[PDB]
Amino acid sequence: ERNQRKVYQGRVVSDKMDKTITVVVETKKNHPIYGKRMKYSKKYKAHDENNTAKVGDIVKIMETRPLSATKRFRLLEVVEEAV
Amino acid sequence: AVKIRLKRMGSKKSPFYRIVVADSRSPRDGRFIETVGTYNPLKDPAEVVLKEDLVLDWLSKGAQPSDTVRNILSKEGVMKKHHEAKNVK
Amino acid sequence: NIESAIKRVRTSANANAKNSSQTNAMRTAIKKFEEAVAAGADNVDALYNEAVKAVDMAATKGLIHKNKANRDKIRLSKLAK
RNA sequence: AACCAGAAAGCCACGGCUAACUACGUGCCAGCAGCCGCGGUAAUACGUAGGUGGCAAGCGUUGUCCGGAUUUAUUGGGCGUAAAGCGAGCGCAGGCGGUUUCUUAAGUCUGAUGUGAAAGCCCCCGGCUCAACCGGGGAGGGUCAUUGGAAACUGGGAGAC
RNA sequence: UGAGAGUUUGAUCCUGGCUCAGGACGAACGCUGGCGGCGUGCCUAAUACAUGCAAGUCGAACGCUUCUUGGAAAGAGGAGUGGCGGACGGGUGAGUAACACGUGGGUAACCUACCCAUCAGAGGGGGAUAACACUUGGAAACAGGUGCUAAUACCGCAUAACAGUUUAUGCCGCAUGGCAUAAGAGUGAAAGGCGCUUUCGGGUGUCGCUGAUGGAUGGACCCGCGGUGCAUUAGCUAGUUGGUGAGGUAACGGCUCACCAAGGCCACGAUGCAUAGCCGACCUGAGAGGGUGAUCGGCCACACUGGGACUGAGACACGGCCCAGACUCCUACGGGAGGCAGCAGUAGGGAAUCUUCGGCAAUGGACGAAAGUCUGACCGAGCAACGCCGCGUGAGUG
Repeated sequence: ERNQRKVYQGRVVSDKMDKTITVVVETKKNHPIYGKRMKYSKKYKAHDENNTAKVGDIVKIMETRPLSATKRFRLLEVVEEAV
Repeated sequence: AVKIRLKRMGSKKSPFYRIVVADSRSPRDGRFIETVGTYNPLKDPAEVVLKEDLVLDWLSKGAQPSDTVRNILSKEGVMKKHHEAKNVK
Repeated sequence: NIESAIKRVRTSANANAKNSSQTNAMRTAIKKFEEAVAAGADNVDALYNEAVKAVDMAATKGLIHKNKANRDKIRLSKLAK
C-alpha cells in the first residue's frame, strides 16, 4: 500500500446476478473537429458479496484485479440510496 | 548482463563514439539505457567528456566496462576512485 | 543444416528419459498416499512423510519450480489431517 | 615540380494563358495540341532553315500525392425563379432554455512535480579549403497522471419570484 | 505567414464545371555525357532455387589414439564424454480490426542463467558408460551384441528452514490482507581444478561448487484513453454470464471440470462483410488539415503448408526433433535425404533495381584463467548521373 486505483462513481443499471451488480459511469467529451460536448458511457461490473445495493441507485467503485472473466471492480458504499 | 561500452556515430571514414551503458544483447547501435559522455578517437590526443557520477553508480550497482572504455576510464581517475572508495568501505 | 547440434539431440534425449522416470516415481508416491486415507485403515503417516520426501527431492534434485512444491505440501498436509 | 587552350555541351520551347519571330516547304492531306483550337494557295499553330528565350551535366514525357478548390465551407458556402423546405400535423428518445439568493466545483482558467526514447524539422555554437554531412547544447509536441488554488460563465443541490 | 489565368454569349452580370501555371519520388523511358564530396538500389511472385560461405568454443572438467624430436618429456595432430552458448545478432511484412500498437497507470496475483553485495556451507559413500577391443545386420543412411575403463556425469546417507505454512503476540492498509518477533510441526544441498607454503606440514591465494536475501537487467498479466469503409450489414451468444466446489499455472481467472440460476452485449453501431502490420517520422499547406509508414530507431508477428512437445533460466525454437501434405533428389525397391522471407548468384514475373569481392586493423558479440579461435554483425572495396552539394569545358586586348 502506497497508492490507489481508478475509483469511479456511478449509478446501478441491473443487479439480477449473485454478489454482482452492473454500475454505469457516465461522462462528456469534445468532438475531434467540432467543439460540441457530446457524451458517452461505460458499463462496468462490480462485486458485492451481500447483494446490498438495488436498482436505480448511485454508488462508487474501485478497480481490484481480474476477479472473473470480465468482472473486476469492487463496491465501496451506496452514496445516495434511492427508491 | 548490463555492460557499458562504445557506439559508432561517424559517417563514412571519420568515426565518432559516445560512451553508452547498454544491455549486452541489444545490437551495436541499437537501443540502450542511457548515455554517459563521449570520446573522439580522431584528432590525437583523444578528447573525452564524462559525467563521473553516472559511472560511479553504474559500476557500484555492477557493470563490466569492456576493454577500450576501461582504458579511457583509467586515464580519467575513475577506476582509481572506485577501487579507492570501495575496497575500504 | 545439422552441424553441431546432433550432440544436443542426444543430450536432451537422455535428460528427458531420466526426468520422466523420476517424476513418474514422484507421482506414484503421492498417489499411493492418497488411497490410504480413503482406505481409512492404519499405515497413515509413514507413506505421508515418504511423500513429502518425494516432493522435496523432486523439487531440488530434479525440477518443478519451487512453488508447486509448497502448494503440494500444503494441499497434502490439509489432507492428512 | 613539368607540360599543354589544348582532350570536355546538350535539351525543351517561341498563337493566347507564358519569357521568346521571320523566310522556304505542304494546301481540311500530311499532321499538332494541356485548354482554347490550327491545316481547303501568301500558316508567327503543320515540316525544315535561320534567329530568340529558359535551364544547363542535365533536360523532356508518362504515372502518383498535396496545392491553387471557399469545389464538403470548424477557421470557410448555401435553399423565391439558378441543385436544394419533407404535403401537413401529434409527438417517445435527443439538442437548446425565463429571473434572483445560498451552495458545490464536473466542464473552465491557473500553479508545482513526473512523463512525452535516440536520430529528425527549428535556434545557438563548432569541425571537414565552403556546401551537403558530421558534433555539442537548447527549446516543441498530451486531449496524459498526481497534487494546490479562483468562482464569472454552463452543469449538479436547498431555495424565492 | 493568404497573388491568378483560359473556356457557355451578337455582346452583359451571376451561378457553375473542365483545364493551366508550384512543389516531391525507392521511380520508369527518350535524347543527350567530365569529375569530385556524401547518400540510395526487387514496391511485382511470402515464386522455384544449382553453387560457396552465414556458429561455435574449452586440454587449467575427464579418460583415449596418431605422430617429430626399450625407457624421455615437449611440441604436433584426431575422435569422444562433460560445460556454456545455438531463444542474441541478421531476414521479411504473409497473417492480425485487438490491449497488436501509442499514451498514461496497476500487480495486496508474478518469474528472472551469467553480473554486484551480504550471510550460512562445502561431510561422508556407491553403481554405471561412451571411447576402445572383438562382433552381428544393412546399397545406403545407420542400427544392434559381447568385455574393460574416467570425471565438476549419475544415485542414495548425512547436517543446514535463513523458504513456505500453522499459532500467539504487536504495527498498519486499497475487502481479499501486508510487516515484525516468538514459538509447533513434517522436509530438502554440494565439485573440485591451477598454484604458494611442502618438517609428516596442513595452512593458504585464486577460479568453480550448494542453501538463503537484496540490487540491477530482462520477461509476463490487468485497466482508461486514441487512431477505417459499408446500415442496399440488426440482432448476436449455451462455457456463453454469474455462483459453490475441485483441478491446474511464475501467477489471478470458465483456464478446465461437476453441480446450480438464466444471464451477457447491442442505435453511444454488437454481429457480418472488405482493406491494412502499428509508432517515432516524411510530403504538402497561410493555417486548420490532407496523403503516405521506403532508407534510420522501437514494437508485434512468420520461417515449404498445418499440427505437437522435449531439453532448457529463457522456445512451443530462423540454419533443432516427431507426425500429416505438396514438391525435388538417390536407390540393389526393402528404404533414405531436403527447405536462401541469412550474404552473394541463377531462372520466372515485371515498365523497373547491382559484385557468386578484400579483412578481423576498429566497434560489438560467443566461448576461454590468458594467448586465441569463430564472427557475410561489421568495416571497406566494386557497379548504376537514381538523389543532394561543390567545380570545369578558359581569361585580357581586340
